[PDB]
Amino acid sequence: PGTVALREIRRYQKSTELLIRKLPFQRLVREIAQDFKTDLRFQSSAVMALQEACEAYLVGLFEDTNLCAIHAKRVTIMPKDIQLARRIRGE
Amino acid sequence: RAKAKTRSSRAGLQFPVGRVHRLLRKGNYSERVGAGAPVYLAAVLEYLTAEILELAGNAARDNKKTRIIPRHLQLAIRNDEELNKLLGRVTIAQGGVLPNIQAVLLPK
Amino acid sequence: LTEEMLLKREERARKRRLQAARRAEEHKNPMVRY
Amino acid sequence: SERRDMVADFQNRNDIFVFLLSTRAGGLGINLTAADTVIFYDSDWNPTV
Amino acid sequence: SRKESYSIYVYKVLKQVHPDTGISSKAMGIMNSFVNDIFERIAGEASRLAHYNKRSTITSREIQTAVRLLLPGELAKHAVSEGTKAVTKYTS
Amino acid sequence: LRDNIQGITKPAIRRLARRGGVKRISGLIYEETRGVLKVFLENVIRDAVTYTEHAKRKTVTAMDVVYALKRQGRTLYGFGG
DNA sequence: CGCTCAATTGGTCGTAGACAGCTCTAGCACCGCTTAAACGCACGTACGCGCTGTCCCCCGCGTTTTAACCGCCAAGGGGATTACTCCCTAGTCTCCAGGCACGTGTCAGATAT
DNA sequence: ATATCTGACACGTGCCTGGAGACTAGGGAGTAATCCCCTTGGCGGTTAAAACGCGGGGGACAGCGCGTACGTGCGTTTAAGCGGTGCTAGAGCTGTCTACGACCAATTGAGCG
Repeated sequence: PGTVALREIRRYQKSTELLIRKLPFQRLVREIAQDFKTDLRFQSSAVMALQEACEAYLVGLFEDTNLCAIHAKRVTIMPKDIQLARRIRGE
Repeated sequence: RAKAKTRSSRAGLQFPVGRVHRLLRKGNYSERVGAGAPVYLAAVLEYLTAEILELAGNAARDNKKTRIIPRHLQLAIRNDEELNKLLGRVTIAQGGVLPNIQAVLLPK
Repeated sequence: LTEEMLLKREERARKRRLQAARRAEEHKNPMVRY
Repeated sequence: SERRDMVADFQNRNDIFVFLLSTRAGGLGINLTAADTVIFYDSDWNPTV
Repeated sequence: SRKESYSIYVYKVLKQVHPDTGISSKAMGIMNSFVNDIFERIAGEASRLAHYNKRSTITSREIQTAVRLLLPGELAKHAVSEGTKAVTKYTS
Repeated sequence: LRDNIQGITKPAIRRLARRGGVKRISGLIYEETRGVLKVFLENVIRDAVTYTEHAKRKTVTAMDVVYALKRQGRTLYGFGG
């Protein structure tokens, strides 16, 4: 079989909530803020605005990577498809 | 002096022309604001907002729903190339993505 | 039929009385051995 | 809320020797009749308080 | 104290198209964001047009031009027609 | 500890990939994505803090990040500003 | 080459959360109306650097036939999916606790009614 | 000179922000089975590649003339404060219906014949 993942696509495209676990994301946001500068602290709405921008940005990256792999006649993504998707965007 | 009423009502307009007349001067965009400019901008904002609000209500109608959510607003953008261009630099909170498949993914 | 006109009050009213009560009672109170 | 349980353990028990009060949070209406004695470590600038 | 937003006004305008329809608090925030984004676009574009003309005045023609750089499709000329109607009916 | 960005879990990155519409995912992709995810915050948190440092506040507001996202060309609705 | 079977996608019941009309309040900048500043629309008046056909050689193009390459054929074996097995940390929700702001404090000692 | 003022300067409690603890149970991480994939690599109908002989027109003038620029006139432009007072968000609270939960049917993908 090896292909019913196509039903996951349709489920997670029907769904529209945020997908990364809030605590892990908040821990990472704080860790990246705290080694950047002292005593920066985030309102919940700022962490949510960050996470929505991140996940929308990654959905864009995966759509772009999909078209790179489809263009390469693949049905699979490798890190090189992401590195094209960065250089072709200028990222 | 007379009992007050909105300047929008004489213009034929649905948004607050008075605070548009405030914003256009208070935002330091110019030294002077022409008497038509806030009426014109209210009319433009109303026209474009009503045009997308029909698509919002139609997106909910298509999904057979009665209460608008950000998903219906994302569907309203992805139902019109003018909005897909205009909002091409916009993120919609909880709006998700349009459901789509490249034919290569399909069995047979 | 007719009961729903009262249920829309009393189903909420029993909850108000209970919530008032549960608020008010806080508001008024190997190895080895040698 | 906290002002209750500390009073409820000081009244009605012999478990504690001493209590610390500010002249102005403690001074009004608490009725600590379990106490025999009082020490003003400070007197206030407003007399009779 | 008040915070400058359009919540009641967009729900007033909804009756133009869908009187049957409700709005979630989240969706109200999205449409509040839409109308002020289009303001920041047009007010900046019209001010840059006015700067290139060095004029003290903004006018119906600054915004008529700015809308044509906001949108490529005929929704621009329809919005421009709605602005010229409204300014006419206001001044008559 | 799990602080090595691996706290962004394999199935969570895979669910973002599934919403993104991609089919077979090679096992290095999760870690390549965690690399991009750091760099996106090295743009966005960094500039959002330069807006927090305009007022020099301790609290980061949703406005502070929306201004950074606006200068970085990825505007966001629902939070206002 | 079209069945039987083991599983969803989709349907009906449920239950209380999340709207949107109150139901007013009362804060305020919108709307009215004169006052007053200065430059917008008007507009000559300087005189032009886009276009109109002469003279002459430049660049693009068709044609030709090598020979690299993409589209394709099938197979190669290792790494992504489908699914079970088990370990932990995301979320709940709790109490703890402290910074920002507001307010009474008060009476002193610095300033003026 | 005197009334009494404006700091000195502190602990009152409000608000919410913000942390860490102990629990369930959602879901993440570990793994084979095995398939089916990205990938390696020969095949010849088809076009990249560059001359020779050549067509389409790029190129540099002379100067006509339908528009372009300056920058002051003069009457029409918005400015500008501050009167009244309707709109407007706060916000207090429903009064449900609407989208999201809990129990189980029509339709699909998998197995191989």
